[PDB]
Formats: sequence, structure tokens, C-alpha cells
Amino acid sequence: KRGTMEIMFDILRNCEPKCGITRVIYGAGINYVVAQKYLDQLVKVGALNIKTENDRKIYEITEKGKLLRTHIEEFIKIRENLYSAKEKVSELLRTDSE
Amino acid sequence: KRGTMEIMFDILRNCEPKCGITRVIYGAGINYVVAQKYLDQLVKVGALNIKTENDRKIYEITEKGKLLRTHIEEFIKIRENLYSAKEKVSELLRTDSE
Repeated sequence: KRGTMEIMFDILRNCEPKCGITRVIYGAGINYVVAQKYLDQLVKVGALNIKTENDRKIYEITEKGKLLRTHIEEFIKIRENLYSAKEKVSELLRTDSE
Repeated sequence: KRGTMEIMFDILRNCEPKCGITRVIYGAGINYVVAQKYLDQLVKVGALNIKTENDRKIYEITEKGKLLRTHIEEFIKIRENLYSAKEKVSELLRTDSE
């Protein structure tokens, strides 16, 4: 179960330099309805530019989009480290005396 | 607003080598009712030993307790890094075009 940040990451990392909807749906593992919503959001915040070529929508990652991809990646990796650190605390919160 | 892990950290870092209730209440910034609950938990999971000396309860951090303190500290620090990383993503999710 992915949140918004992570879906965006999964889109963006499949849109370098360009992506159509096939690449987005299959690369990010999201359906057409979800893809449409997020793509539109990413165009709005300037992470992707949109073109039509051969009657197909083509998205291109922007410099700002590359930075967004990098920052989400960094968030995800730290979040993983946080889960591990929490598990290490939890291991110490057991007892067999009681 | 602190969760359980963090309160425990705030107790433990004030119980080296020993702490009475004054040191726990004032050092961890928690009331007597909260302190009683957490102290009891920390004794149960083997992070503190409890003695009575001069009719006062004295708690001593154990080797396991020192490790618990260290691991919570590490959790807290990573959690802070996660907040910052999230803020950096958020900064990129704005637009003034719409």
C-alpha cells in the first residue's frame, strides 16, 4: 500500500526522459484512473511537461521533476531505516519473567 | 507530544547510573502517575533494576537499558531526518500557475 509520494516516485522513475501512458501504467503498477490523476498533478506542480505526438500523450520529466524523484527516493530510503530502527527498539521491549 | 519510546528515552538518559523519582519526574518532564507506569514497564523489560534504599525507590540502568537508550536515540534522530526529507519533497509540490 503506497502513498502519494511513492506513487509519484514510481511514475517519475519511469519517465526519463519521456513516458507515455503504457510506460506509466505498467512501470508504476497503477491503473489508468490513478495514472490520470497523478500525471495531472505532476504536470501541475511542474515535474512533467505534456505533449501530444501521434495522437498520444507524452510526458517529459523536467529538471524540477528530477529533483522531486531524487527527494522522494531519499524519503523512502530514510523511512526504511526508521522501520528498522523501530524494530530494534521493539526487540529490547520483551520479557519472559512475567 | 511524545510517544512511549521517547518518554522511555527521556527516563533512561536521566538514570545513569542511578535515578530516584525526583530525577525521573524532573529529568524526563513527566508527572508521578506517568513516571510510575513507565518505570514499571522499564523494570519489566529489564532496562532498569529497582532497589529501595532509605525508604526511597532507586532505579539503576542495566546493560540492556543502555542499549535501549541508544536505540531509541537512533530512532529519534532518523525520525527527524524523515521529517526534513518529507518537507523537501513538499517544497517541490507547489505551483503558482493554476
